[PDB]
Amino acid sequence: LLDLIWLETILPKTISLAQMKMSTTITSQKGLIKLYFLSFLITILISTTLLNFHE
Amino acid sequence: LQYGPLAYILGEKTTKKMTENSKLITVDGNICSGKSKLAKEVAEKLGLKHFPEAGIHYADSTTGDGKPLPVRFSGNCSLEKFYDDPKSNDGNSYRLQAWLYASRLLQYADALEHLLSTGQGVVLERSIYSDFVFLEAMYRQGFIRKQCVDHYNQVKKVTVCEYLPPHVVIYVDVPVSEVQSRIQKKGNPHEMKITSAYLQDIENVYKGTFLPEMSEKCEVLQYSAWEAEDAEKVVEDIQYLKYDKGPWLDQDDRKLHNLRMLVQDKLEVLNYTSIPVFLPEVTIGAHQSDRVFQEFTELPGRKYRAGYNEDVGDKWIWLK
Amino acid sequence: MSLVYMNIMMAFTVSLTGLLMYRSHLMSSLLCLEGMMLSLFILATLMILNSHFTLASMMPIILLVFAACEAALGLSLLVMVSNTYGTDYVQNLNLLQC
Amino acid sequence: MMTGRQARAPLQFLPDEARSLPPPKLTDPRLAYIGFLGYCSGLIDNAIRRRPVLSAGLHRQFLYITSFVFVGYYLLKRQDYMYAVRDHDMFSYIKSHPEDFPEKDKKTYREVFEEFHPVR
Amino acid sequence: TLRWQEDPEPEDENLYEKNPDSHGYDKDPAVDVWNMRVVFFFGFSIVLVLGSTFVAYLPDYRMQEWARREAERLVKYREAHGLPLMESNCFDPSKIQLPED
Amino acid sequence: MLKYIIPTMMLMPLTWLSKNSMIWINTTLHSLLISLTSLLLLNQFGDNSLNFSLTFFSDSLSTPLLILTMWLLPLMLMASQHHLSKENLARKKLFISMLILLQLFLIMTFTATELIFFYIMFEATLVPTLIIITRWGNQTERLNAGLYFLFYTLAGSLPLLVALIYIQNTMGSLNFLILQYWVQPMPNSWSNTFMWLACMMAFMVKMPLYGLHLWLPKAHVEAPIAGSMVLAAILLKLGGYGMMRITLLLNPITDFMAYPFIMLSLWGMIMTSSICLRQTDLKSLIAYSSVSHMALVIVAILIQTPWSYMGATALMIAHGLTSSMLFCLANSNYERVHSRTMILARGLQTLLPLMAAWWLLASLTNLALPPSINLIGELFVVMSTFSWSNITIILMGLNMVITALYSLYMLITTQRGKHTHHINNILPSFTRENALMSLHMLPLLLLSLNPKIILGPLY
Amino acid sequence: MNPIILIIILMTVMLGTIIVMISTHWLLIWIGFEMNMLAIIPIMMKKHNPRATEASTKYFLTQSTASMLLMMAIIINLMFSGQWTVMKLFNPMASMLMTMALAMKLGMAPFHFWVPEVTQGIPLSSGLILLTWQKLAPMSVLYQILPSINLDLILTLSILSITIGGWGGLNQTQLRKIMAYSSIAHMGWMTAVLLYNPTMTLLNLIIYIIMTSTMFTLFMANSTTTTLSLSHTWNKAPIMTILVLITLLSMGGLPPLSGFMPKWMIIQEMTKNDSIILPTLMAITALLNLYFYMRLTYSTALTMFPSTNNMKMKWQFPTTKRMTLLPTMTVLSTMLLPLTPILSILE
Amino acid sequence: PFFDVQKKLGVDLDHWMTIQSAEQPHRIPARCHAFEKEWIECAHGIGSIRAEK
Amino acid sequence: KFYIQEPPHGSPNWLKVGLTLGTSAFLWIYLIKQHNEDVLEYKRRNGLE
Amino acid sequence: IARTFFDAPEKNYERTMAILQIESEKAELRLKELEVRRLMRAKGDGPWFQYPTIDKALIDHSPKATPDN
Amino acid sequence: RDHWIHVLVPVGFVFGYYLDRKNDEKLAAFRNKSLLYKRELKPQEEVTWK
Ligand SMILES: CCCCCCCCCCCCCCCCCC(=O)OC[C@H](COP(=O)([O-])OCC[N+](C)(C)C)OC(=O)CCCCCCCCCCCCCCCCC
Ligand SMILES: CCCCCCCCCCCCCCCCCC(=O)OC[C@H](COP(=O)([O-])OCC[N+](C)(C)C)OC(=O)CCCCCCCCCCCCCCCCC
Ligand SMILES: CCCCCCCCCCCCCCCCCC(=O)OC[C@H](COP(=O)(O)OCCN)OC(=O)CCCCCCCCCCCCCCCCC
Ligand SMILES: Nc1ncnc2c1ncn2[C@@H]1O[C@H](COP(=O)(O)O)[C@@H](O)[C@H]1O
Repeated sequence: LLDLIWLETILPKTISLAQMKMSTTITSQKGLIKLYFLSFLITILISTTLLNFHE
Repeated sequence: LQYGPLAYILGEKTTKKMTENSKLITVDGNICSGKSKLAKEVAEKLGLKHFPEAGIHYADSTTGDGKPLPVRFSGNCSLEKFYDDPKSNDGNSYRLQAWLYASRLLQYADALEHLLSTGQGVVLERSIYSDFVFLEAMYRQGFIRKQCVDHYNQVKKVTVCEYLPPHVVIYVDVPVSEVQSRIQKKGNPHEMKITSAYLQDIENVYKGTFLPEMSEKCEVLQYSAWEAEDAEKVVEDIQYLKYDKGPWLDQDDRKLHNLRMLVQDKLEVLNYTSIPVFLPEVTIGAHQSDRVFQEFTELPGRKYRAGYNEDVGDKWIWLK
Repeated sequence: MSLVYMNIMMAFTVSLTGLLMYRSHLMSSLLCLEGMMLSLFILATLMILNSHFTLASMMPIILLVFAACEAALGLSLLVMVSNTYGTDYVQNLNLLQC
Repeated sequence: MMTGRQARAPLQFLPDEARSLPPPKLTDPRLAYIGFLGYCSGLIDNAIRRRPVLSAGLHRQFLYITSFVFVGYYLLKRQDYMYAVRDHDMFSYIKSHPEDFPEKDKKTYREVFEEFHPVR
Repeated sequence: TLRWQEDPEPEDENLYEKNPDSHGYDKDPAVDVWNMRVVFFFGFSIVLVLGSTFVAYLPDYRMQEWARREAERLVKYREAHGLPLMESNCFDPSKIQLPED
Repeated sequence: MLKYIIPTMMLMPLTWLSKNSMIWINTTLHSLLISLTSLLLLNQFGDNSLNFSLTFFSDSLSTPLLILTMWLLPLMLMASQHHLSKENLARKKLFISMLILLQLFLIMTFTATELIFFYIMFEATLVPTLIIITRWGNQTERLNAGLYFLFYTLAGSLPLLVALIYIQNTMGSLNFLILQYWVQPMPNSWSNTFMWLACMMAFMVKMPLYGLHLWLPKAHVEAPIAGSMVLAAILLKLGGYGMMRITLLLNPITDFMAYPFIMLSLWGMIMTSSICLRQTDLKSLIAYSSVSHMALVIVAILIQTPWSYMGATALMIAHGLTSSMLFCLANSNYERVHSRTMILARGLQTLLPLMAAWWLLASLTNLALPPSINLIGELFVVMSTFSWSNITIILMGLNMVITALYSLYMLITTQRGKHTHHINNILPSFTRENALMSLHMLPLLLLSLNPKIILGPLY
Repeated sequence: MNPIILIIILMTVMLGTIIVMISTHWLLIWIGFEMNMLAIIPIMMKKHNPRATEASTKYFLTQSTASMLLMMAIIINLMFSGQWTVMKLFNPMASMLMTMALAMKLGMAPFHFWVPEVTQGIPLSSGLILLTWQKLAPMSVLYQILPSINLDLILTLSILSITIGGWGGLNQTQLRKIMAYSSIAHMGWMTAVLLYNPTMTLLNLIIYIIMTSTMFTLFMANSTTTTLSLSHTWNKAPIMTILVLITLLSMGGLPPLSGFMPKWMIIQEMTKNDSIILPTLMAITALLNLYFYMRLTYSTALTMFPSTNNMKMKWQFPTTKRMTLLPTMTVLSTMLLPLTPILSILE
Repeated sequence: PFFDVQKKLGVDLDHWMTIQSAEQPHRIPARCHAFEKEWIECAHGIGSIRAEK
Repeated sequence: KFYIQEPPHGSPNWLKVGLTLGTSAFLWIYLIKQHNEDVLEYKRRNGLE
Repeated sequence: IARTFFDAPEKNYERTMAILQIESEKAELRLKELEVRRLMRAKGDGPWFQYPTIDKALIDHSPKATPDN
Repeated sequence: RDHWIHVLVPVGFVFGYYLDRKNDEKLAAFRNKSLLYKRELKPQEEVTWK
């Protein structure tokens, strides 16, 4: 119960599965230029107004 | 190395040493078409260097001392084992076919290097443009599987696109019955096990797929069995050809320089032959490859480079 | 500042948001690039002529030269594209997704 | 950091103030380590080209360690000069501003009070 | 069908078959004998016997004897003049200042 | 310490310029000579530690670990020259160079007077160990064992470095001789709480601690014999040495901070002993016994009394020797039966009498039979933890029973009963194996005569 | 491509980067950037395959947008300052626009999208030239305008680049995409410490250039593009497997290798300014880079992957490639730790 | 890095277009020549940190 | 004669060997001369003769 | 054993004293350097943190075309 | 010598001992200066220890 499942579940497997899920989410882009430049525009919009990086 | 971009810049052009006699000729035919001596005749009339047909031990003769390596070190296949039982469970047929095709690629690279470096034409026999036909026979008789055909097609597609077709191709037309009679008169007991259907399928894929697709990018010279016994007609027909087709016409010095750069690097030439696609015929395990490689390393003249072997009598090693 | 400065900066931002959202056509993005270059040229020469910085009058025209140093280059990056595919759509440029 | 210090006389490997410092000895341990790096480079160069690694090309290994010793000696000279510059600038700023670095008293342990935390 | 052309798994090797006097170091008898001699000489006759002799005759480790002998003097001081054996304060109370409270 | 680093580094030209089959003999001979010369570090004074230079110093705590490491290297070479007889000569030289490099990093770790240098060598011991485990192992799971061993340790050690660098920006120096006089009390705050966590969790991971011990049953049973020796007998003591060096700066916040880790170890010893009572693998049983003993050492260091420190270092040395002997026994049985199952090969006393005697002696020293140093260390830790609280003795005493419930069990299933009928490749005991076990045990039995050299720096 | 034209184009790339490095005028900076982009476009078009055309088009669009933003910020600085000296700026909006433009030129996240696709679509020579040489001029421009960048913006960009590169490097089998994500993570690592002490940034740049060049040159020597051929390399030459093993162990930030050189001292510059959370998070995130480096070493050197029959012929032909400076570069990338104070020459 | 080649070799490349107070053609002055001259002469050699305040 | 073909490194390249030896000797004598003049000028500046 | 291999206690004592003096000097210099760096970044009047400004040797002083300058 | 590989470790140990003795002289800033062991120099003696 403890040292073969639960102690093996809370520490290593949670971060392992989280890193796997984040790696699949990040690298699932379609490779389209239009979406990338739209993300660039959204980044500029966020930096200009919401984060006040121009101050 | 010996030839580099600095040599091309300094003045060593390629088209300056290429005369009209520099022609690449591939003599083709059936198993016992008699071309094997006939091409040699074309070697001694046009003044062209002759290359014998690339067998299993072509690379063994090319490098080292020239003696053939044992079959466990080079090839790992036997032509007689294929001739006895072509449907063997160990996948000897496709392994032999792949090794023969890679050896033919090495031979074609050597011939192109000699032609582009010396300006003297080379006479070949059954080059890489006419090897897949043999493969087709191995597929028509059920000797191998479809995955072998797919792997061979992938290797051919990624390899042959960086080379050039020969200037002249000569095909010797010998019927299947005469081929079988010549095989029976040869006396080799392993060659008597060849079925008539295999030779018939070889002739069919020669006349149906190779020659119709090959005559656009070069010039064909189809000859009968009787005409191939007299080389005077062959050399007279070769000497009066009007070369107008093929990709050899639109070649500058830059294209030939790039071709010579790619060709003279042998590992670059044989880079794509061993693609990491796992097939039962060609995949060798870790322990077997380790054992064979360690036994190959301890051979005389193979442990170090071609000039740093003290066990064969190479001197001044400490000043090299 | 003044008023024409505000209008030229608004034109630059308009051409910028025109560029950053593609409409499945490469020539339109090249036209947007030329428009942003023109807006930068106009703003630069407006400031220079207002401030009487005479020795910087070499700046904009020379700047304009380097416009072609990408713009014509963009056309040379299109013809191979138009030799790879029959059209010049940007959705055909998705082979590098694996 | 010291960029303004390298503002009046830029692109100088060793200025005129670097010559008043003692040069490193030829038996410096760092110089010997850089020579060992050159020897390792010669060994790897013999190894990756299928040559006998301890016999082939002794002149190549000699040139490797010689060039390594040369470049390492000059880099060590520059490093010593830069550290001398750092110490000199720090001491000059300490001397120039006595009010920003006031001396503190050194109270003996008979006067200072330390709290005692028992372990039990 | 024959996936993964592979050498067969070799059988176990018995060192006593080809050499019944094998110590287990090498299959060559001379190298095995010399390795056995080296191990038994520099493992028992050098680092154990002489090592234990060196450890046994350590010159007054951590002055553990000396702190006894000095104490043997010191008591003979304070018992002779009526002084207490040990004071409650490690340091002299006259040379230590306390904060006001 | 330059008189020990230089021969260790010169061992590599010895093992690379040797003959075709004389590498083992030369390496064993010269490493035994280095082990003989290692006894000069016993020049210890009752007040002053032995200081060599501005970089290397040796107290009475690092000296037994140094002697144990330089003694363990020839035993390691003797142990790892049977399953590598079929190996390539270049790969054999690479393995010997890996062992030499690991020993060099180990003897440079313990003498470091700077905590940054100590930390650098403490992480530099990771690369040869990981390479050995992932390359010269036997099973598939070694690849998985190459990850859990690695990314645990760095996850504890990458915050700690930051904390160490903070000390470099706070106290002005990280030299241990300076920090013994410039130390300051640590007030109770959240910043000091997380600095204590950063400075301790690396040593809890590498000891290991219960809950964080998951890498040790995986990195012990896929690793080869030399790797099992280096993990069991030396690499688990880096955490204890780091704790003993770093506890000085973390006072007096440790009094209320050590409670959850003390409870974790005091329950983890019972949990790991109970796990040992039901393990089907010999190697996993030895690994979990190592976890239990290192949890005991964690408790001893955390309560920080002189008797606890003495018992901690005695337990460290004794457990290192005993675990090395048990792992070599398991390796010999694995080499003879080609499996790791406990229940497979039974009744080996009727076939190997001398190996049965060695098994009985190793199991005797495992359960701390007096007057061995195992009993000395465990007894002193028990006295200190009874001084700490009067109830913890229960959590000690029950644990003792469970120890005697598995070690003898580890004897019986491997030694007594009717022998199995279908196993007929049981060779007689080689001279090399018996030499290995005698070289493992005779120093351990001799140290009971003079234990004052392994009783820490405050004896 | 003609060798004369190739030499001329490479000299033009070097001249453009030099012009950016040595000029004291903003217009000359932009001119050098334009010349560098124009002369670096056809290097990626060397083999004339479609993937080169997609990579060139994406790179050209991103670099053109970055150059437009850089020139707009230059014009705004001219408006608000009336001069052209390459120094600190006098408008926060101009500083933000210059930081965004230099982030797009460096490929730093969230402008990282073009980096793996461009790196994958071009050969290894153009990829190495890009990922090493083209990351010199924007770092110099960032070095020059040091009192002008907003701290929050550059720190957010750095942590975003490190996290995104570490997450993206896990899910790749192609070597070039792995190198691109590693470059993004190292980009974040260099720009994290820029505002505190740029000498550490220069040290990290030199170390990263050396290790990236070593890995790319080893990829040339082994003629590998994917993970499977890199695994297959053990049959041809095991010394190459040893070299790539020690190099990938170096790039993981594992002591006592030189890859522990920048990162450790980067931490040494963040704790003096009372920033303890950020270096801890950055090391924890760099553990992912160490993870996929360990996966590459497991595939390549520490395990013996199966090979094919044709490799036997490759045993008869030694390598004749021009492995330029490979042993020196490996030695520099592996055993440079005990010469740590050498970085004092970078001040 | 800023390898200052120009002052090292004494070769003027782009120092004349840097400010509006330089050698202009036919001595044409800028509209704010006096203000820029005063600001440059004030903040010469004292550093940017001191010059900002 | 063993090899069937002439190796490109069968004979030592004498011009390359001579260039390597000359470069190494020149670098060694230049470093020694530079060190001697550096220590001499250091002794001159501080007067530590 | 004490005469041949081991060192005298006086030798170890004075070696430890020299080590302590050297390390204490290094620590004090480290703290002084940190304070100097902090004050130099705060004020900017030292040789360090001297960011470049516009050189005044580029200013023209000849009589221009208009007098109002 | 036909056994030149056996004199690498002992020569290294001798070299390490010599380097230790060399390094001990550089750390002699307080030789015969400590408050516990300071003593007038005996005749025919110039240092307290090497
Ligand atoms: C240390 C950390 C690393 C550990 C691994 C080390 C590996 C290398 C090992 C090197 C060699 C060993 C070093 C340690 C040596 C320890 C021993 C030693 O020297 O002790 C010093 C002690 C020193 O005793 P002492 O301290 O009381 O004496 C004062 C000191 N001298 C000797 C100078 C006067 O030696 C002894 O006690 C020996 C006593 C005589 C011999 C034994 C007599 C009795 C034997 C048993 C009789 C029967 C009993 C009943 C049996 C019933 C059946 C079971
Ligand atoms: C193996 C798994 C478990 C690993 C556990 C490792 C330890 C757990 C705690 C680590 C915290 C991070 C290092 C803290 C170092 C503090 C040093 C210091 O001077 O502190 C005082 C300083 C005080 O700040 P200061 O010194 O800048 O300010 C001056 C002092 N005051 C506050 C009085 C003005 O503390 C901090 O700066 C904050 C410390 C807490 C940091 C919280 C963020 C990190 C959270 C933990 C992440 C751990 C890794 C997770 C992933 C693992 C892999 C999967
Ligand atoms: C603070 C600022 C510091 C600035 C420091 C600047 C230092 C100098 C500039 C370094 C930047 C990189 C320069 C080289 C860029 C890459 C060149 C390149 O890719 O050349 C291609 C060439 C191809 O060779 P081949 O194999 O024959 O061709 C295959 C067919 N395409 O060759 C190759 O592919 C092989 C590789 C050739 C070059 C390797 C050596 C140079 C690059 C690594 C640096 C080595 C250490 C020296 C500098 C230290 C500081 C960085
Ligand atoms: N790809 C191939 N597969 C099988 N056999 C081949 C192949 N290529 C050539 N041969 C054999 O080579 C011989 C022809 O050589 P020759 O008699 O010189 O014309 C016949 O035995 C053929 O079966």
